[PDB]
Order: sequence, then C-alpha cells, then structure tokens
Amino acid sequence: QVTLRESGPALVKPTQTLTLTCTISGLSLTTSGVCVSWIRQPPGKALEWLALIDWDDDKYYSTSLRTRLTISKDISKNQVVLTMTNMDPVDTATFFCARTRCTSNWGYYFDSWGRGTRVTVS
Amino acid sequence: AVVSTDEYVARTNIYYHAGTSRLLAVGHPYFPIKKPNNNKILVPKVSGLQYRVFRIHLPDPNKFGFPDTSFYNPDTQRLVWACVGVEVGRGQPLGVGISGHPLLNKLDDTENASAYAANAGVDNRECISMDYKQTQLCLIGCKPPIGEHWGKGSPCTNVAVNPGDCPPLELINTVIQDGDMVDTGFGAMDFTTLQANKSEVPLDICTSICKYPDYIKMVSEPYGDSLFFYLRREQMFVRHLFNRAGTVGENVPDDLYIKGSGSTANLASSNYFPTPSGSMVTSDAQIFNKPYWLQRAQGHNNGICWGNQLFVTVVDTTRSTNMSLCAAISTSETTYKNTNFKEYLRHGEEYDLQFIFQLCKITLTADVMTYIHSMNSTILEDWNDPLKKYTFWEVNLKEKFSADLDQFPLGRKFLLQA
Amino acid sequence: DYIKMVSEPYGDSLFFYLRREQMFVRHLFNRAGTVGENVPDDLYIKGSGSTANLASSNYFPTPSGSMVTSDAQIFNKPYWLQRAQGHNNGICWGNQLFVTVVDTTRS
Amino acid sequence: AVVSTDEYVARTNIYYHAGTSRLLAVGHPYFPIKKPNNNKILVPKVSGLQYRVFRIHLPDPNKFGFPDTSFYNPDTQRLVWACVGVEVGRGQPLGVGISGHPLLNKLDDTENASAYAANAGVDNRECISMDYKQTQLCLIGCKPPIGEHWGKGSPCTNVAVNPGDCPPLELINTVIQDGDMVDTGFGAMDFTTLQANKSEVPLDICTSICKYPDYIKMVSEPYGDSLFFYLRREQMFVRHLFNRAGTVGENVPDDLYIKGSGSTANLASSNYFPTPSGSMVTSDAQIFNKPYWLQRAQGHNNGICWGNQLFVTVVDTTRSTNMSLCAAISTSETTYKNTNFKEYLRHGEEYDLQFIFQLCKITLTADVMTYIHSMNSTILEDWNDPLKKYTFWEVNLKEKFSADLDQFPLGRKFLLQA
Amino acid sequence: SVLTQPPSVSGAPGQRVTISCTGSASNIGAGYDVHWYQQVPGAAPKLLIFVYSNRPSGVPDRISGSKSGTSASLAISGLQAEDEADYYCQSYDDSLRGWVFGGGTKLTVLG
Repeated sequence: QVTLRESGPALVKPTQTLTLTCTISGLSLTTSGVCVSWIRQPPGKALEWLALIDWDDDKYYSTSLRTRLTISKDISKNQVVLTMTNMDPVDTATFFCARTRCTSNWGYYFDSWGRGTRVTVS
Repeated sequence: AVVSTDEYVARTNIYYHAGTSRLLAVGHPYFPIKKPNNNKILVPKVSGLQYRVFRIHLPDPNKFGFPDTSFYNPDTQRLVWACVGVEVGRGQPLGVGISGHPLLNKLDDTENASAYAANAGVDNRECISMDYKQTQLCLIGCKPPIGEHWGKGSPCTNVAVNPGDCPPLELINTVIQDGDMVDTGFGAMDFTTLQANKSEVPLDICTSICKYPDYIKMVSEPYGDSLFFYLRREQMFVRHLFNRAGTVGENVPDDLYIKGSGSTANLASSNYFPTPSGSMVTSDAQIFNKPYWLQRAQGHNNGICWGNQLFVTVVDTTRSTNMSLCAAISTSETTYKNTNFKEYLRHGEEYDLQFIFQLCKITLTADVMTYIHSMNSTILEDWNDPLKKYTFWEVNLKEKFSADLDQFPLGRKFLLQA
Repeated sequence: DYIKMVSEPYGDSLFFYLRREQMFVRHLFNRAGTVGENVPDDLYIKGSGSTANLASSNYFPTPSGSMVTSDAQIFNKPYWLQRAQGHNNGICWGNQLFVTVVDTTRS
Repeated sequence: AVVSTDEYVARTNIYYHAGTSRLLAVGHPYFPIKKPNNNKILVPKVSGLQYRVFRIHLPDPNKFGFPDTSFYNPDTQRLVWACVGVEVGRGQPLGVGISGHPLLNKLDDTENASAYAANAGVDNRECISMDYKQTQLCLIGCKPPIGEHWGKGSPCTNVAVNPGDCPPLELINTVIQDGDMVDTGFGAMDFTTLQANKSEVPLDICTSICKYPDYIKMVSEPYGDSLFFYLRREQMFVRHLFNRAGTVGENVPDDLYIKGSGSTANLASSNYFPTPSGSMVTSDAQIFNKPYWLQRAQGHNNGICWGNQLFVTVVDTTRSTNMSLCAAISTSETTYKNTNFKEYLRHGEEYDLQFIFQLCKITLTADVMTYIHSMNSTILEDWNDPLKKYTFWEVNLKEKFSADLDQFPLGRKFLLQA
Repeated sequence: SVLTQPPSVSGAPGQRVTISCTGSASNIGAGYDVHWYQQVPGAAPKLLIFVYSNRPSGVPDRISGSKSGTSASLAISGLQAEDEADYYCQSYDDSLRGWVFGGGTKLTVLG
C-alpha cells in the first residue's frame, strides 16, 4: 500500500511563511517514476493543483503561484516539503498530498491521496 | 583462431543425391483450427507467410554402406557430408494470398480526408483486409537459423510502471522455428506480448511473433554454422495510409502545433500506420526452381554438414494464394440463400527439396581433434539431442540417398555444371 | 506439375518448357455466408453494438493480369531443344508431340 | 597546387578490420518525447528519415601497439589509417514508414474536383498522412558532411518589411549533424524559420531542417576531405495533389485569367503542393549489406583518414517501418473499449558498421611537411577538438581493431576481392 | 477553471446520470487524459476514473465514462446512496503549463 500523511501548522497569520510536510510510507522516493503533488481546496471550492516533484528533482508549480512556491524532497526522511510565501487570508484551505504516478501522457493523475490537513490564515 | 574448414577437410569424387519425394502441407491460412475447448488442434495453420524450416536428417557416413570404403581409412579418419548443391522445388502456382481482421483498429482513412475526422465513439474498429509484404528468402546451414524481433524489456522507470505506460522496446534473438511468421510489413515484433488491443494487426499474425532472419549476426558468427548461403528478394509498398484509434500515449508537443478551434479543436490521433502490399509477383523474380551451388560459401564452414544435419529455411509469399472452399449444407432449396453455404479457407503448400552431397574425410590429428572439440565437442562425441526445444519439419533422407546423380533432375543439373 | 514432370524417370512428359506468369491483388474482397471456422476467442476482444457482430473473415483476392508487353513475349521465337534436360533428348517416341500453349496476353 | 595524396603517402601490406558489435537506437518516429515542461528528452526521435552520421574514432597508429614496427622508421615518418573498404550492415527488415499531421494545411483534393471548391471557412485544416520520399545514400569521408537547405535571407525591400511579406530565399550550407532530417519530397528547407503556419508539412519534420548532401560542393572541394565515396538511390512520385489554404501572397495576374461569376467568381487558392510517395522498396535496390571498395576514390584524398576520423553518413528509408505498441490500462473489462488502450509508436533502427584499413606511412620531407601544414595544420599538431559544435553518433573503434581479416565477414570478403 | 462542469446534477436511485466536463483545444483537445475524482465532502478525494471510461481498482463496475469531442463524460448507472458526492474532472493545460480541475459537479441522490 501507498500511504500519505500530512503535517504542518493548522494556524498561520498573514505575511508569514507556511511549510507543509507530507510523509510517504510503503514507497521510496528514490525509485524512478515516483512523483507527489499538492492540491489545495478552499472552503467549498474546486480543487487547485499547486506543485509536483518527482524522482528526477524536476519541479512544477501553478503559473499564478509560481513566484510564491518552492518544493523539495528529503530522501533521509522519505519526505516532501512544500513552502508557500506571503500567506494571504484567503489561502485558508485543505491541503492534500497525493501520489502522482507520472504517466506518459501529460494528463498525469493522483493515484492516492492523503488525509488532508486544514490550514487557516488569519 | 577459426580456420577455413577446407584447411583440414579433404574432398572426394563420391557424390550422392537425396531429396524428399513430395512434401505437402495443407491447413487454414489464418489460425489453427482446434476443438471448441481443447488445445487439440484439428487443422494446422498453413500459410505462405511462415518460415518453413526443414530439419533435414542425413545418414551417418561412418555407418553408411558404401560400395567399397577403400577411399578412406577408418582407423585414422572419419566422414561427413558436405552440401554442394540445393534446389528448393515449388509446385503450387504463384499467387499472393490475403489476410484481414474483422475488427482491425482503423479510425479513418487519413490518406485523403475531405473533411475533418468526426468523434471517435467507442470501438470504431473496422473490418479491413490487406495483401501482405512479398518475401522470398532461402537459408542453408547446419545450425538452426536465428531470427530477430522486438519484445518487451525493462521499462525506463521502475515505479511499478503505471498501467498502460510505455512497453519498453528490446531486441531479442531467437531460433526461427518452423511455422513462425515472417515480417509482413508491420515490423518484426512479438504482437502477443507487445500489442494488447489485439487489433493493430491482421488476424493471421495477431497472436504470433513476426521474426526476421538476423543476417548480420549469422554472417558475423565465428564459425558461420547458422548459414553458409542465402538469398532475399522481399519488396512491398504502402497500399493505403490509415490511423490508429485510442487515447494518445505520447501527446504532440504544443510547440509542435497551433491550437485549433471548433471542429478542428480536437487534435485527431497522430498514430499513423501503413497497410503493406505484396507488389508484383513474377516468374522472373523466382528464387526457387533453381539450383544454388554452395562451392564458395562465404562461411568458414564451407558447406560441411556437422552432425549430419541441414537446416533449410524457406519463405514464399509468391505462392501464398488462399483459395476458398464452400460446402453446401443442403441442396433441398431451389433458390440461393446466404446461410445455406459454409465458408472455408484452406491454403495448399507443396515443397520438393533436392540436394547434392560431396563426401568428405577428416584426419584425426591432435590439433584437428582439439580444433573440432573447441568448435563443437558434440561432433566428436558422435564418432568416438539439444534441438528438442524447437519444432521443425522433421524430414528424413537417410534412406533416400542414391549414388546415381544422372537419374535425378538435380543430379543431372549438377553433372552439367560440374 | 513441373516437379513431377521433371522428376519423371524417362522425362517423356516434357523436355523443354517456359513460364512467364505474373499478377497481383487488384482488389481485396470478403466472402459471405455462415462461418465454417469461427475465429478463436483468444483471437479477438469481443465488440459491442454495431461491432458486436464479427464480420466474415473469409477474405479472398481479385487477381490482375498486369502489364502485357512485346518484351515479355514467349512466342514468335524459335526454341532449340538441343540440350533438353530430360534423358529423352527430344526423341518423339510413337511419332507424337504434345505442345501445351497458354497465352493470356492475347485473350 | 593540391596533389594526389598517393604522390607522397606509401601503402603497406598491414591490413586491419574493425567494426561496431551491434549499434542500436530506438525511439519515437515523429518527435522527441520529453517531460511535461522540461528540455529533458525522455525518448529520442529515431526515424528512418534521419542522417545517421557516425563519427568513427580510430586508434592512433603512431601510438598503436603493432607486433613489430620494423616496417616503418619513427625517426623520420609517421602513420595514418587509409579506409580501403566499408560495409554498412543493416539488420532490420525492409519496410517504409509513415508520417502525418493532425492539422495538415489542406483545403481540398484539387486532383479531381467534381464541383467548384466551397468557401474556405476559418481553419479548414485536415488530419492527413503520407509515406515519405524513398532515399538511400551513403557517404564516406574524413571531414564532416556538408548538406544544404533553403533558409531566410535579407528581404528584397528594407522598409522594415511588412508583416507576413515574402520570406526571402537563401541557400545556406551547414554540416549535416546526426539526427537531422533528409529531404522528404517537400524540398530541402528550414521549416522552423521558413514556415510560420506550422501546418504545411507533416509532424515529424515540421520543426526540423530538411537538409540534402551538397554533392557539388563536396566534390568540388579542393582537398576532397568531406567525401571520397558516395552513393544515392532516391526516388518518389506525386501520390496525391493537394491545395494550400490561406490568403493569397501573390495574386494571379489578371492577364492570367478570365474573371468568373457566381460560385466560380471566387478564385480558389493556386498554392498547390504535392504529397510524396516512397515507391517500391526492394532487395534489388539495396545499397547496404554490400562491401564498397574505395581503391579509386575520386578525391585527391584517396581514403586517407586524416586525424584518425571517419564520417559515415547513412540514410535508409527502406527500413523505416514504424511499429505501434498498444499497452492496456486495465484488463478488468470484458469488452473492447477504445479508451482502454494507449497508443505508442516506436521505430527500431539497427546498424552494424564494418571496415578494412590499410596502414600508410608519411615521410616528413620539408615539402611534404609544408604541404600537409597548408592542407590542415591540425594534422601536424597531432604528431609533433573543433567538432564539439556538432552532434554525431560517437562510435569508438580504438579497441575493436584486429589484424585477422579472415575471422570477420568483411575481412573475408576483402580477402576474396584483394 | 479552464475545464467546465455543471454545478449540480441529480438522479433518483436506479437511474443513470452523466456528468459532462467540457474543455478546450489547449487541455482536452490535445489528447491529455481526463480523470474523475469522487469526494465525500469533509474527506480526502478518491480516484474514480483513471483514463477516459477507465476503472481503477476497487471501483464499482457500474461506473464508466466516455471521450467525445473536446469533452468527457462520467456515467454513473444504477445510482445508489453512495454516489452522494462531488466529482471533479482533471487534465493538463497548455496555456497554464499545469494541471487543472473542473467546476466540481455536486451530485445528489433524490429521495
């Protein structure tokens, strides 16, 4: 099985820096072909992909939030770290780290999803 | 270092002819008929696009009843049969067959489109046929032929690769077994384990490996046992240009097109594939019904048939005519009705292989023994079966041998040449 | 039956011959009728709706007598049988000769 | 004045064979697969319509471990490898591929119109395919090959030329890099910077330069280093006749037609273009699998491989068969569905280059040194890399050399010839 | 969102309801796959469709989809109480250079 569990500050204040952190188990980040993304969902709103990181250290971000986003992974912890800068109050949303399988076609997909963690900016 | 077999093998004026009486194989051209639930085949698949590899068996000269063995000394030397001449006779008239798939994956004829293609609505497969690539190749050797094909290897990624991802391409050698399928213009590949649609390719080769003789490997072989003479006269073209259906495995880069609108907004599938054609078949282009003399085999093995074996690979799509064969269910009806007649397809293949052999003697010096042992120890073990793995047309000539060349047509032709 | 005639012991049937036949698939067609040999189920994935009906796979070709030209003419030429393959070197036993002629280039 | 290299280079009876074991390249036939946003290619574009230029590297004879160097005096002369024979082996079966554009610019089939063409309503692009021009050309040299192509020059007017005006035609020389595209019947031109539509030409060459070997320039070169032997067997025809869509860049002169009325009042676009066709591919027309002897190179450079380098350009569209590769997203469904299978195209290319070299010696007189310096000073600098600019199939034969020709097939063929 | 969906659809138990996600030439027209996610509100999303009309593991066999023009479909035949969830189509877009989701159709099972 592939399991993901998110962690981070459930409460943050504006103009601060937010650092989510999603733990992967049953899978190794060193394996070629492995990718993980972050997808946030504001209260009662559609999902919005944020970033993608893969075994090859290649990184992707939403163009509108590219200037605010940086993603990485730590092999020692089998960990994925996401950092969003200059939090706005409207960023309040649930953040899901979902194992992206990186199929050949650029219509990638999120095979498995984490529990999701609420982040509130106020 | 390998040495020309001639360097140590001596030739003799003792010639012999031996060839099958009349080989004949008849069966379904597309697939092997069987029973409703068994693996008991009822009628074999006999198509003209098959490598009819004959594993000829020759009598052992050391245990052969020669009229007088004074020509060689058994106390210090042995004997082997050298293949001097071969004639692959063919009796059936020339004619190119046909094959097709009731549900060949073919979205539309992209050869010339009057209007943009419509939506690809669930299973647009079509009943399409085609006439396969023309091929005529004969291989003569003592080791079994080695072909080639594209199989499945280890994928680029090792992430328990995603369902339906790239099936990696691997080049795989393999012995060409009798009944295997020749490349038919769709490429040499193992459709069985490399194309799931089960619709990319016509029925008769849909679940079979399209092998091609690895001429480079066979020629570069150190001892050149696989073949010491060959020919190839294959040709074809794109009869039609078609398109595959399905989700796009590799989407066209966006720098590789300007986005469309409306009807053209949908990028049609770019997975184009050709429909081959067995173009002109003629007597002038006939490999067969001719005697080929192997006096100057490239190979270091100058025709010496080690182990009293000969492997004759024959491909002939210039006689692959599939003829119908309808049988009436009942003649009680005065008027034609479509369902009153059952449809049958049976392809007739006729072969008549002929040969000339020159007897040879091997002197067992220490160096000669060591060289032959290193080459193939199994040869020494015969004087002083690993091929059970492969299926071949087992053809026995041990009793067909005769010393009178003048009586047989190949013997007369060899006499006139020699 | 060129093989049989050539392998005949006395070679009386023929001692000289020629052949210049050729053609191709002008068109590709399909036979109608009930399927004598149904396609194995491992030899296709079942269809639905319109394609649910497996069309007849009894394909057959339509031949074509391609280019006929003077250069490809067997006839109007003298053939000398001085070197008949056959053991019968042209001897017409019984004062008989059998001359088979096929000519679709004037049909 | 240039002098036949023979005039001062001496030949020796010391021959050597060296050839790759088995070159193999596999990749997408149309475009280089990459990652969704990177310039990290994931699967290279391997098509049969590419100049597979091999930059062979030879061992330096002056620093080579010959069995005994008594044949030459190092104190006054050096050594170089002369290319005496080449065999471009090919293993893959013959078969012509296919390419197409989902939105090829094609208004209508003007080949035979039943009624006058209708209105050209915004983006009438079509999903059309074609089978490309057939080409077989092999070039052997020591300098890199030089092709040609039509690029963009300085326009006729210098008014900050109007948007969409004439793109001036310029003839531009350039070194043929490995992976570049051969002329495919659409003309040798740089579509990338010369066709803004991005739809005039099929996908696989839409954003690539169609180069053609500048035989005139290479032959007229003073030293003839670029090539000293070559062959060409290209042919094709107009499979179909089509028309381009878009506003008329050059309106038909009014003296060049009588005005129409009603439906014909609209002059249809006269920007006709042909659809090529790789006509019959056959064994008889095979350049490859044959040994070419360069004993009588036209060039003043009679095969001398200055710098221990060889450039072997190979074009082979007679084996360009593109083979699909469907993979199954899931076998849980009992019934065929179009979207259940992903479509993949992968073209397999196999090369096996073989060679024979005759060792040569150069005596360093004052005149000989001056001549060699003027020819190429870099040669002298080696005894007593500017090609990093171009990408070539880096093939190393420094350890593949062997003095036993009889062991290898090309060596045996050369023995039989020599 | 570049992709479009009906904000809400309803269907009584035993009926078949289709949720259509319409894109443009940049995302769905190019051929990028469409993926549907079933999400019970207040919980993590779940993978429901993996390719056009393709079923992941553990997904009921009655759910399917289709590919038609620049749009995709999510057909839920034999509706049940378990289908009381939102659904999002997902693909890749060429103008955005990133992955996108739909409008989140809110399916409801009628009494």
